[PDB]
Amino acid sequence: AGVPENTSLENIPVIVSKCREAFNDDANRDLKKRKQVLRSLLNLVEENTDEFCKAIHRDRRRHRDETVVMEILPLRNEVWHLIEHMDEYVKPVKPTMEGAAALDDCELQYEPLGVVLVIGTWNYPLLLILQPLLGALAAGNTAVIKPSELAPATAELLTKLLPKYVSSDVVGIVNGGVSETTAVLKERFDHILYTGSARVAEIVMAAAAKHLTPVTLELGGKSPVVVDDTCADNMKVVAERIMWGKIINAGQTSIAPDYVVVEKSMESVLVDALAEARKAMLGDKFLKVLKGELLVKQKQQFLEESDYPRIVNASHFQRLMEFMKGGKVAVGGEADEATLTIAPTILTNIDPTHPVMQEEIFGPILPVLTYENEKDILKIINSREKPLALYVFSNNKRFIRGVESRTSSGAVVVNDVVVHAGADGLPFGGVGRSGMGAYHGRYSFETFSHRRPVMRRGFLFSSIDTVRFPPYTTAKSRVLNSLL
Amino acid sequence: AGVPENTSLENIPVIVSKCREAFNDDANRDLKKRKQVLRSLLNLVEENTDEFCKAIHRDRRRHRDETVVMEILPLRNEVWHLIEHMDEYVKPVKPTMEGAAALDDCELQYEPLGVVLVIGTWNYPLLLILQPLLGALAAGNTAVIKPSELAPATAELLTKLLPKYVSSDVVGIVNGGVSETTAVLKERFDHILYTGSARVAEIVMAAAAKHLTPVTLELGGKSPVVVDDTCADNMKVVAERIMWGKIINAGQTSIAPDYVVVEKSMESVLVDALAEARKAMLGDKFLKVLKGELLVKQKQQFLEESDYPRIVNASHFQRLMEFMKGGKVAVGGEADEATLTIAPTILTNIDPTHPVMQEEIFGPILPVLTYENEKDILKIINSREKPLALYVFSNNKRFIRGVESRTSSGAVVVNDVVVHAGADGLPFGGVGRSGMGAYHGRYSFETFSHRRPVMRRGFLFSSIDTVRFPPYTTAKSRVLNSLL
Ligand SMILES: NC(=O)c1ccc[n+]([C@@H]2O[C@H](COP(=O)([O-])OP(=O)(O)OC[C@H]3O[C@@H](n4cnc5c(N)ncnc54)[C@H](O)[C@@H]3O)[C@@H](O)[C@H]2O)c1
Ligand SMILES: NC(=O)c1ccc[n+]([C@@H]2O[C@H](COP(=O)([O-])OP(=O)(O)OC[C@H]3O[C@@H](n4cnc5c(N)ncnc54)[C@H](O)[C@@H]3O)[C@@H](O)[C@H]2O)c1
Ligand SMILES: O=Cc1ccc(Oc2ccc3c(c2)COB3O)cc1
Ligand SMILES: O=Cc1ccc(Oc2ccc3c(c2)COB3O)cc1
Repeated sequence: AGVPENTSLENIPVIVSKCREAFNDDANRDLKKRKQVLRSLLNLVEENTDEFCKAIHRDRRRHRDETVVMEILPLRNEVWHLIEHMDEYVKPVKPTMEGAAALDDCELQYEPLGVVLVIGTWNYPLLLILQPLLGALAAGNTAVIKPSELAPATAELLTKLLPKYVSSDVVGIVNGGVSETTAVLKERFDHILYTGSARVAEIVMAAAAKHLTPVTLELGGKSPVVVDDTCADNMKVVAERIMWGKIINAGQTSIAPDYVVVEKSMESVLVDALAEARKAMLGDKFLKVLKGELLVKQKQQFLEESDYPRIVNASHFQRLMEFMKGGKVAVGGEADEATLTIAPTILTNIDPTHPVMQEEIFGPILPVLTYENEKDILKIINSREKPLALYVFSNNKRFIRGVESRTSSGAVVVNDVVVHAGADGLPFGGVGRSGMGAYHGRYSFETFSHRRPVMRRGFLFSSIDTVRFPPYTTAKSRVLNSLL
Repeated sequence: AGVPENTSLENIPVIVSKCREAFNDDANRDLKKRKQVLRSLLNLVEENTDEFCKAIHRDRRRHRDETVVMEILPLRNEVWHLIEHMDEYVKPVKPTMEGAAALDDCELQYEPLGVVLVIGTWNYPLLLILQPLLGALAAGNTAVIKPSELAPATAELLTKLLPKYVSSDVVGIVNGGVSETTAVLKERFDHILYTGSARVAEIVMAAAAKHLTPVTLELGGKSPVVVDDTCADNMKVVAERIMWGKIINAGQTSIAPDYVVVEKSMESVLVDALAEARKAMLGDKFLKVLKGELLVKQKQQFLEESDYPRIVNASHFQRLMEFMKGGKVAVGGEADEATLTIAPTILTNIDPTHPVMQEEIFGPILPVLTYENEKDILKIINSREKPLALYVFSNNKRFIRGVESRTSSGAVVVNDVVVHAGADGLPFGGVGRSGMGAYHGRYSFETFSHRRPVMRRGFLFSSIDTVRFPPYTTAKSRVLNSLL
């Protein structure tokens, strides 16, 4: 118990070769079949919500309610959306035609691609393996899924339960870390969706080139939060939204607030408002125990039993504790090694060249930098990689529009964080080293489909026949010259 | 004269670094600037149409009227379309929202990506270097272009003329073959558009992974033509369209008729109709000379002065002459080595395992296979790579729809060939080993742009705040349970 079986290398081609045949044999082509399968994955989630929450707790130490909001309900809404709008999404589109081809009958049809690979990640292990899967299967593909090994209990359970609802020839499973994942990537797929680090994204895309496979890459970077000096009266909402977005999963969220850029005059009030938000959300007893101002008979036991989630492993814990040395610990600072607990920490007087402000934090550390004018914002943000998310807290329509226009990022949100990702009708995806492609809803269906142009002509005379057919007469030249 | 100067490896980073700065300095951001630049490229083409036709003749031995129809006028129409619809295309789109986020203000903005690399190919050297370029610049990118070295005169002239209209810091030039092109691909770009072979596409995409650069890959394969037994009365139109599509560029066109699949009873009538179409288009004197039934004082001279185009080099000539040994020469067969002339040839009694029916022909050889029923069509077509183009000649609504549904290809055309590629309002691109991504018009602008979601919220209470913020109370659990 605890982990899934590492898939044998001999079986990895067998698993992909079976899904190939399935796709080829029309296993998931017809709309009746796609809806059954999308319904069976709704049952998987709805009937075992309890067990999944318990599994995701053992891996992440997330609370059931945190998990319900962040994973369970977004996956229910995705299944609902895709069944409701499938008949809309399959149907051909009449493009607007211009010039000669406007006399013809033209059409954009959507057709499946074939076998899709989903490679997943540990921080939201169900959501980030199944939400891609729903989209692939909604578009008439068959699929192979590779769960993160850094959430073994969630990989174990899903491996246990998924084949009771959906057959392995329709949705295949491969478990393991680097070796098992390198073997699968040697196999031919028609689209790969990958979530993870840019470093590993380069190796996937290198694998994808072997077979010319289109990739959708869901990556990270340092999502900035810009706070201006028009939010004074709302500072408690600004603080609670930014602190919520960081507290969730102990910061280990790709769209979380990575650092803040605050207008020089609003620094003190934001920081203090973040500290009160923090205290409200983590609760008094918890922070006293972590700090050591209150003793408990079984300290390790108590932290493992808390509402606050853990860091994934010892290496990322230590990395995050060394980032504290890149500034002044204004708020927080508290950690415990044996339960991989690091409470949210706000750092001031940042050396902007320190690793904490060069690499993605992906943890509870939140640096706070200031800006006197808009151009100091732009040299901070645009000197770095294009981030997955950009956040602006402001009531000024000029200041918001000016920051949008002058920066590039996966998404912008004005006056909140994170929630755009759950929003029905927006694509979710990066740009530059935050990624390429997008998915969710219509955009997963569009991503996992080939848009196929179809032109219908008759056998009768039309404009084009005056100039196309050789021989190239002098009369044909004088007609074409007259156009130029 | 003849060729451009091979770009020095020391200058290749300098050239890309200059376009980077340009993009970064807003060289092509504002709409006034993009339209000037698109107008200056209209002037480039319009004012030097003559010289380009002469250059493209020396490389391809294509007639000025062939070139005007296939390259000059499609590039004029593209410039036209992009200036006319730019103000449409820049504008944000209001996606349809559902659930919670429908209370907010949501938006899809389009923003430039940065520096775009266009790698070109020899067979339509101007069209397939500039049409990508127009789309990149219409989307607010700056650009680097790499002309095929297998059309040196067209590369020379464009290198001569392009910087007189548009500055090198806005549109950079790199000339050379394998070495120069490997050096450029070591540099960072924000999108690559490549036209060429799937073999070399894999090496480009491998380069693109180094920097996580999104690729649009414009490739080939064997575009089938399916002829049924409902076209008897129209056989002269069917034959002249298929023979036109092959005659152009001596077959060296990625969307040309590669082979035919004819219903068993219509074989003789199609083949003979293709032979009469061939004779009509290439003219009697030409074919007699080529065959040797009519002599001329300077044979080599006469063929170099003809309207029929040449094979790119000796290697592809010999390859195409060995394909004649994969069947019976029903129509044609005639060749001359010193002018790299191979007249269109129809082969019957094909060994379907012979290289002529395994690899892309890209030449004047046209195999003809038969089918008794629809499933014989499907095992021919679907046993091979997904092709760029699929063509169906038919008047039966059931037979057409059945072939569309059961095959995958870059585009379908019913009752013609090639022209879909010039059609305003369809995307042009492949699928599988015919390619990924699409361009032309709106679709080039969409390809060379990041679609950026933007969510705007207010600071007041809303649906989401009932469940998101910790601490995780029992009252918060009972609210979330009631939803499940
Ligand atoms: N935008 C999103 O949807 C999203 C969501 C979650 C996380 N992320 C990003 O993920 C990033 C990194 O998380 P991580 O570093 O724990 O990811 P990771 O290292 O766990 O990688 C993810 C997947 O890649 C596989 N992998 C690891 N090394 C490999 C190799 N050498 N070859 C092949 N496969 C390999 C793993 O098995 C795993 O399934 C974060 O920085 C975050 O920003 C993005
Ligand atoms: N769909 C389309 O738009 C389209 C249009 C024209 C041609 N094509 C296809 O492209 C192919 C054209 O033939 P081709 O094979 O002569 O193209 P090609 O081999 O000349 O490749 C195109 C470009 O790649 C470069 N190149 C060649 N080898 C390289 C290497 N090792 N590293 C880096 N760069 C390299 C060349 O300099 C050239 O500019 C055909 O198969 C045809 O079907 C497709
Ligand atoms: O790390 C990346 C990531 C991406 C998407 C996530 O899914 C959410 C779905 C719905 C909602 C939220 C989040 C927050 O509020 B929602 O309504 C969570 C994490
Ligand atoms: O081999 C690949 C390829 C790709 C695109 C081509 O450009 C065309 C543009 C416009 C038109 C056509 C063709 C035919 O009629 B048109 O008006 C030609 C060849």
